[PDB]
Amino acid sequence: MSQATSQPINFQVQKDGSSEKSAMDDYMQHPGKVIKQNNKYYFQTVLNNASFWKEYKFYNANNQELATTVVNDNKKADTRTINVAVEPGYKSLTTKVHIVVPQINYNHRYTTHLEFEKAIPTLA
Ligand code: HEM
Repeated sequence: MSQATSQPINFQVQKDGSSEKSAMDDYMQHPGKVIKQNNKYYFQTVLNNASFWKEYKFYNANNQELATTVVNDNKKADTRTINVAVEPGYKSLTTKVHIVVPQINYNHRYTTHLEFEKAIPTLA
């Protein structure tokens, strides 16, 4: 027996070292989703142009690692739905991404910070 609850949560990805919107925000669907499944919380988000996202790690503001799983690597849509393990009360994630766009020889590693519109809630 398991139980799951979800609700939308919006967010903005911002540039390393500022609050300016990052280019990364344009490559993710909005809003995302908070899921609670058997008293574990996840932030679920969808990566657009998924083939460009070669690596993506998430951390909390204290540098703890946040396990990231892939729900659906949708090759037909070129999207990727991922779950990031979070805790209620988190307000922002640090992300470290490796983006590769082979046809323009673009191969970059970035740090950004993903700011939730409001802290991750407790769900019933
Ligand atoms: C998954 C796709 C992509 C992601 C996640 C992404 C993310 C980023 C990030 C995080 C930065 C650092 C500045 C910022 O935070 O906004 C950046 C820089 C940049 N990227 Fe990308 N990008 C993507 C695709 C592309 C593509 C397809 C191009 C085409 C050229 C591109 C061109 C650039 C340019 C021009 C900059 C800034 C260079 C400068 O500051 O002078 N990016 N990108």
